[PDB]
Amino acid sequence: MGMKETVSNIVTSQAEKGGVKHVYYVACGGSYAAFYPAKAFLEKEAKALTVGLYNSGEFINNPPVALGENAVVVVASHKGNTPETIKAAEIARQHGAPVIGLTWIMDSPLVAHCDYVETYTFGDGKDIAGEKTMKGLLSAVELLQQTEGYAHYDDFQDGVSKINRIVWRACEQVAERAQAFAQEYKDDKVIYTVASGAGYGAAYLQSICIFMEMQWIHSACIHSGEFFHGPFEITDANTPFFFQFSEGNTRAVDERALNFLKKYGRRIEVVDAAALGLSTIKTTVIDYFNHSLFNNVYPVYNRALAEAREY
Amino acid sequence: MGMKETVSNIVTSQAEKGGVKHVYYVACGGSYAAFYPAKAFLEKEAKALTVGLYNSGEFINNPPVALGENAVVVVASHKGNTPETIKAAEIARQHGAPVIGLTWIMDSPLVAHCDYVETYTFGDGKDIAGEKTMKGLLSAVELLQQTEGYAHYDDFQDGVSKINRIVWRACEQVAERAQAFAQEYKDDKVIYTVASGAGYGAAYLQSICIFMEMQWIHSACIHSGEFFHGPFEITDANTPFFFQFSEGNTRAVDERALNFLKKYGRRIEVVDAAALGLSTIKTTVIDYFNHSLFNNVYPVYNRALAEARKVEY
Repeated sequence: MGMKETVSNIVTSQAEKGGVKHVYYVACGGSYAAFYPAKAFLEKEAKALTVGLYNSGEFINNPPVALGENAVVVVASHKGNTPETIKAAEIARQHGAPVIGLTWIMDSPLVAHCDYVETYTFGDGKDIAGEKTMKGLLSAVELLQQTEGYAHYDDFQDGVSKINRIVWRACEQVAERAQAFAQEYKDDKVIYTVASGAGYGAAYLQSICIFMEMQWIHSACIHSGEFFHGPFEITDANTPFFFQFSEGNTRAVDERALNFLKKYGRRIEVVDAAALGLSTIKTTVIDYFNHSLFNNVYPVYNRALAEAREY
Repeated sequence: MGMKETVSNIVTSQAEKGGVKHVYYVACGGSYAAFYPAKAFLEKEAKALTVGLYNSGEFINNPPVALGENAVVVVASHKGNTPETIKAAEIARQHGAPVIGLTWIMDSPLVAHCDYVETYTFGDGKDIAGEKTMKGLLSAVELLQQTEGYAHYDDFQDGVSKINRIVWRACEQVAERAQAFAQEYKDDKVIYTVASGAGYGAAYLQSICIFMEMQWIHSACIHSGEFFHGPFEITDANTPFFFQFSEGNTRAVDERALNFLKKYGRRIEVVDAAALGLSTIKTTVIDYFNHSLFNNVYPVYNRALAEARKVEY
């Protein structure tokens, strides 16, 4: 089970040193946003663990004073060659913090600077239960479970047992809509994304994908809660919105934003976790599966778009 | 004095419950971004306080399990009427968490929902030492000092004593460059901002200001570090960059991004904390004063852009 033995080993080694009190997720690029679910998890669920999510550049230049024997550092680099991330592992080990590295390349330079190395599923026919985002999440779940206890551990593991099926079925479900979407937006140059909660990172990554396709302007990834507290992104540019409608504790925040956008007759492509079958996961843990769903369904849309025209 | 006393009272009141262990900053709009320095401060400096920064809507819909008698919740709403932020204070109090509210309007509805209230300076000619961003930072400084102790307390108070004169001087120093910036970019409907570190929220707010002026597309506020690990924002749009060059521990991260934008001849307006005299504040605390510098200098550039051509504080 992802991360369970690794975490066991760390909890054992650090007991003598006062135990694990601080968790740091450190990466760049796609690997940074892929750790947002783990951050959201520990913020919501923990009482005696701190969590920090850091860009590798910022961590190595300005490391927290809590970095030391009561910290664990989880670094991610897909190819295992990102220099700032490697330096982050080194600095952590120099401070006495056990390092877990997440990489797809098991003989990469990063591996020499980690205490533990974990890999994940990637590419063709990837099993979502073992993907990089889910291993990040499982590090947080196991760290909580093995230090303070986690009341919804079994429900979480239930979710892991269901998510691959949910995702691949959703990919088929949206295939046709994706073709239509592609025809409607093929001549747009800018598209905003919108999201909230533990899946927000997947909306950020989708903003990058849109920019990689259109190559015009990197536009905002808008937090659903922020529309009523700033200037509305409604101008004569007529920018459309790719709207991530979550399941779980922030669904109501999303629903309020969506209703607003509809009242102004905006062009909106909605991807809705409730319509794509996520709701079989228990409501105690479903927030944490939004990222894995959307991050794995958007490619169907992105591929259709492309045809119509650091992980 | 006020924030110090407010925090003393909370430490007295919560001692019997095990004391304060968790700090939450909760707000919307500009008040969310102005709390970024306080979040950065506790992440850098604390060993036994958690800190969480939340949008008010997210907080009231998904409050943390640690919200309880060992938590302090700091809320901010300039006009004291933001409904989600009011509900956040209310939810905090129901869980037994002391609430400190920051508002300019001392009889706003927020006030009735807080345990303690701190006001601040605001408007033309204000004393920067007492502005809302600074009161948010002092809440974190005092919470740390009065729980675990803070090794750079005196350096921090020294920086508070300097920040007003630095900003006033800087506002004058940039007057000329602001005029030429306005002329160079009056027809550019999209401009990226770039930043890192504890001042990042001031760059985000500057992104909002640019969009408010140009009203075309709300563009990315790019992190100086992430800049090298994504697709570079360099297209046939030829979008310029408004670059926040921080003082302190992330300056090297900014310098790397700047050197790269230069060595590709992009259009860049550089606003440099070190050129604007921030560095009389000690290296131990200077990170935390970037926001107050940039957030109070940018209006000069914005007023010039405006003359050459809603929002929650």
